[PDB]
Amino acid sequence: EVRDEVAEKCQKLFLDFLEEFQSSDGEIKYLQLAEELIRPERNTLVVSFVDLEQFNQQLSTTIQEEFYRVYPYLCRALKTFVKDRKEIPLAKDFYVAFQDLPTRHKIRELTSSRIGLLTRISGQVVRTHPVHPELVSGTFLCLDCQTVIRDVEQQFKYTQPNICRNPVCANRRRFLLDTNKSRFVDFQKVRIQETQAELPRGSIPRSLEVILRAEAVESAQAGDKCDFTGTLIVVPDVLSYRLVFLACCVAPTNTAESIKNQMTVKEWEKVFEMSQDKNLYHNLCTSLFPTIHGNDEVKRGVLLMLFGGVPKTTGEGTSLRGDINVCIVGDPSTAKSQFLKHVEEFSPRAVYTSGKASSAAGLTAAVVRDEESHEFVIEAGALMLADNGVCCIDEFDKMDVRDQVAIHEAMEQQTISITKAGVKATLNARTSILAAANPISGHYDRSKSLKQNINLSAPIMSRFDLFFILVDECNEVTDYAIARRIVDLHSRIEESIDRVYSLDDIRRYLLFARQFKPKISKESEDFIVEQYKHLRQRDGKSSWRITVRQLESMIRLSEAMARMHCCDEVQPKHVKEAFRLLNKSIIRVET
Amino acid sequence: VIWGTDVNVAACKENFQRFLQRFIDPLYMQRLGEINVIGEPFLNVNCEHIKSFDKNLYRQLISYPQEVIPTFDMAVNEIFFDRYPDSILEHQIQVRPFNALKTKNMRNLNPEDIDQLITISGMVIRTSQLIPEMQEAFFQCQVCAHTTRVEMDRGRIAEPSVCGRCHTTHSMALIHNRSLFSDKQMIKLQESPEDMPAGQTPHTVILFAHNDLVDKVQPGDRVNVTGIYRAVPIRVNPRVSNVKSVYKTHIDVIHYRKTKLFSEKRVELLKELSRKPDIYERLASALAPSIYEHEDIKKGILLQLFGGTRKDFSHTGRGKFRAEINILLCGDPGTSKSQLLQYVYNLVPRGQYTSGKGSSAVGLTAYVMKDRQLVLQTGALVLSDNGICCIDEFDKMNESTRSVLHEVMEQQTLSIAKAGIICQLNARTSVLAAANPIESQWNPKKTTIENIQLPHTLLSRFDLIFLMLDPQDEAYDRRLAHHLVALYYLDMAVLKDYIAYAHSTIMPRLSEEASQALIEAYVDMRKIGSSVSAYPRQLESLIRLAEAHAKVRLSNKVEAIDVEEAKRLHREALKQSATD
Ligand SMILES: Nc1ncnc2c1ncn2[C@@H]1O[C@H](COP(=O)(O)OP(=O)(O)OP(=O)(O)O)[C@@H](O)[C@H]1O
Ligand SMILES: Nc1ncnc2c1ncn2[C@@H]1O[C@H](COP(=O)(O)OP(=O)(O)OP(=O)(O)O)[C@@H](O)[C@H]1O
Ligand SMILES: [Mg+2]
Ligand SMILES: [Mg+2]
Ligand SMILES: [Zn+2]
Ligand SMILES: [Zn+2]
Repeated sequence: EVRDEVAEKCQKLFLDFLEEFQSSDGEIKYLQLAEELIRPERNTLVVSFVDLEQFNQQLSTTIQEEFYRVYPYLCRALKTFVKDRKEIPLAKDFYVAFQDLPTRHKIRELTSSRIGLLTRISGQVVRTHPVHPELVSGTFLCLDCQTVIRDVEQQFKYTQPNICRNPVCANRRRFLLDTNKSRFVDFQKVRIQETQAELPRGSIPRSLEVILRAEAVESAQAGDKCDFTGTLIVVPDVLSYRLVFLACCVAPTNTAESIKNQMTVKEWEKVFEMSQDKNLYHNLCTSLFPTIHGNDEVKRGVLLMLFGGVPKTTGEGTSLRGDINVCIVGDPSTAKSQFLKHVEEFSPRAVYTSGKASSAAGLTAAVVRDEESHEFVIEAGALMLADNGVCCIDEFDKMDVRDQVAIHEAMEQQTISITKAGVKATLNARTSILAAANPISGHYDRSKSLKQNINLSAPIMSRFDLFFILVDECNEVTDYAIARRIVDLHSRIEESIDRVYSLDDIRRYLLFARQFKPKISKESEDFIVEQYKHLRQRDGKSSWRITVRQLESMIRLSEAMARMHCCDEVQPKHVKEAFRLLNKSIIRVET
Repeated sequence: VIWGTDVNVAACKENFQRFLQRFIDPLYMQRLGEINVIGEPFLNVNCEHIKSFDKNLYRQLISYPQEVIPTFDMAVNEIFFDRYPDSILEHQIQVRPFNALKTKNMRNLNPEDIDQLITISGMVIRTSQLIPEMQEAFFQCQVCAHTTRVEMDRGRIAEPSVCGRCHTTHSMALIHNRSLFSDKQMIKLQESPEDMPAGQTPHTVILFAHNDLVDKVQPGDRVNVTGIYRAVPIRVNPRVSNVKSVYKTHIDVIHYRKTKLFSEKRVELLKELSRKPDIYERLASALAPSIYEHEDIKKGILLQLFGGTRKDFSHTGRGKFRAEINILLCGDPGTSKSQLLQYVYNLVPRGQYTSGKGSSAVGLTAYVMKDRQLVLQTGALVLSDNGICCIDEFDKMNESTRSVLHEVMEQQTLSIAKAGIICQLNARTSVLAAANPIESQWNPKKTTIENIQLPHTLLSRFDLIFLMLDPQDEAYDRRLAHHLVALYYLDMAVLKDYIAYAHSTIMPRLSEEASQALIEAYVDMRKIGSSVSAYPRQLESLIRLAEAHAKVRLSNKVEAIDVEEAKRLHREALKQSATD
């Protein structure tokens, strides 16, 4: 029988914000959001933090400070706001989902001081637990006096009633639970970690467990990067405590016009120059690969892989790949790891790893019992971490059979559906893959077919867009030049590189170029058709034959080379160069 | 003065505030301005500065750190309210003194130092998640919802056991989120191993970073920590208030110092003997005197001890470089491989010795284990992150461990998917692997790969492969036996200082002479291979070897003499490993 006047005041002003504040048009937007919220499977009401700050800056600041304290009142005010407005079902739970908070903290910044107060954060999911109903308002009854101890809220643990509702009786130990009357809500535990950008080099990220409820339960998935609004809270555990961030709302982690406007004038001028820059193709490869001699076709193909073609979803709902898959087979040494390392070093979203990696994830999503809870959890592997990114996998020859089939499923589908021990889930992974392998017996037998040269299954061969063969040539000139490049790098400790375009400028151009979706000119369409006629007419003998899969790579490559110049339509120049790369990539059996 | 102390609040404050303003290497005022710019509200201070300025205040500081530090903050804040008198800070400046009394004999620590500041060098082993510890507990009556608070109830919490409004029976239950908490990180740290004379039982301690200075030291980092030694009782049972007569002890950290040499006579001495033309040979012969007739092996490990020059290719986008030298010693049992590893590990600083078998006492891997907190226990390679790990019986290993070895050799880091998160523990170590032949002896006409059955890839990552055997030559047995019987009936310390000085000061760097000599050597090897050919990893070995030889010469610039010796020694391993 005690009322928090701050909470009463916050509830009233928040209810006033619901029922008076309005859009630029002058209509109560939140009435419309509530109007849409009346549907089934709709209980979380979105709210803009900046809007209620404008309505009452004190209300927003007080809510920010005492978010956990005031949040039940917000739901109650939402219930009053929504119940009378329409024929909402009399009692279904309702929640308030916040957003528009500028105070985005790193995981390093979380402290006991930040308990209860609202905050926004961003990180990468690691493992996702199954959904589980959790009691919120426990309904109990002492066995002796049989008075219903109603609505004992449990602080995230089996908190029985302290004492009987009957003052006369003090059984204190035999409160039986009412299953139906106790209020429940579904919670899902998820692990997140610091994103690589915020993460200092060589520093272990601050792993964090979070709780997901209402529409947030399935909002994010395993291995994805997302931004979360909510607050940190202690949780007692076996006076011990541990921290968990309850996120009311979950959002993903971050158009050409918006980028170009947001892009500064100097960045715009440079990118504008870069788009105008002819021969950016070779110039970018040289800048991207300073400590490399020769093998520029590999540098060419990787750059196209960095850009990638436009994905397409058919009217039947069938997704068509936008990115691509490229593999390298090379003799011992020969810079394949160096190629992958440079790609990983330059590119965010580019993750390095090895096929020898003995992790239980196996580079991909995995279902594993919790080390403590013993429940199975969908733990994301590095491939899922590279969603909409790149994976620089090493030892691709030396993969495992389990990873091999799962990877084959992934590249075939662009997604992985994982099911075991009753638990089931699916995850999107549109990730360019850079396979690094060595020939069987170490050295590449050009006289033998590629199937003989590598252990990879034919489906792996089919689903890879390109294959580059590196061989230790006895030609001293290349050997001398490589030594010259290496020794100059070592002697000229820095400054040996020749970056005609800075890596940030390179990355900025790729980002802006990625905003474009080049289309196929009917000229280019017949040109592409004409190219495949030559390839079909060529008919290898090639180490591998020529199916429609080759054409699919060709069009995706042409889209990437259309993306190279940021042109909204494809031209024959892109097609012929794409044909040049792939046709040169076809290594004939040298027997 | 406050009771039991020679401490006056004002006089000590003025003495401290005098030290802040008046000082000779005034830097404290400069970093104050840097703090006023940056806003970092801490002032880390070498306590020896206070000793030099005022030994009594330093003595007063050591005796009463807890009592005296709040005065020091008060003095500094008023100074901040004097210079840049108006400013904005989430909280005013603080002070974290350090480097006061190097009682680094942690294994020799007495209860006389209780509640007195001490600084110690050691390596953190284990850590944990930050513990949110209550400082004020929010409470509220169950019956009538009458809220309330209890603030800092002497560690424990005093249950109200009665409401305030209705004054019913025990109904005021704590409210977790409404309560007030502070961060507290627990850390377990081991005594610095080289500082332990006997080392029969290395000493271990606990640490507590309270509300701040949390997670600033990752596990395995060798740092100098300075904090208040503390002892607390332990209840015989939590239910009962009885306590033990003994007192478990811990440190409340105040400052973390992440981590000249000797007198001038030593730098004179090493520079003197370095001028000797055969110092490279003399050190090799001087090194491992217990061994006989092996010099190429001795020279190779010596270059490994000196190691290649530190290189930073981060600007080039090429990532870290394996500046360290990894030598695999392959030879018959009884050929003194184990003795050499023990000799090198004994001499070398921050080294490690382990066995290729999984039954090694240490284990060459890190993994999580319940304390019952699931905490990461490190590995020998990570333990010798910069030092040298002498691995005996390297041939017999688990393939997963070999996979781990391939990663760290390739990357100088170890990637572990602890729980779900992945951590890349940097290990820029130097590997001294010792392998014995399969079967009793070495069968000729079988390669090292045939004779050891290991991945050609992994051994290719080894820069030097020293093949040593036991010839059927009674003369060598005769001379060796006479050498041993003579042993039956230069000091290492000067050598260790030489290598330490070279690492501390010298940094080899390529000469165009060495550059062209290396290029000629590699293409010559390629032409030899044009007819097991050359590989650019071999060039990486040769340049790294040349850096070590230049480091041996203390030139600070790689010279063609380094290339020639590197080419010679590289060819020796080729000749030793050459087989038809
Ligand atoms: N064609 C080349 N041009 C320039 N440098 C080269 C070339 N080939 C090899 N190198 C150099 O070789 C050095 C060693 O090669 P690296 O360790 O990268 O090989 P790798 O591709 O990982 O080998 P593998 O996987 O077959 O064991 C690299 O530093 C790179 O500088
Ligand atoms: N060339 C040598 N010069 C000096 N001492 C030698 C030589 N060869 C063998 N010895 C001596 O032989 C003994 C070999 O012991 P040790 O355990 O070190 O051998 P090992 O070859 O490393 O053995 P294993 O491979 O079986 O572990 C030691 O006394 C070592 O001093
Ligand atoms: Mg490699
Ligand atoms: Mg031995
Ligand atoms: Zn009762
Ligand atoms: Zn009451």
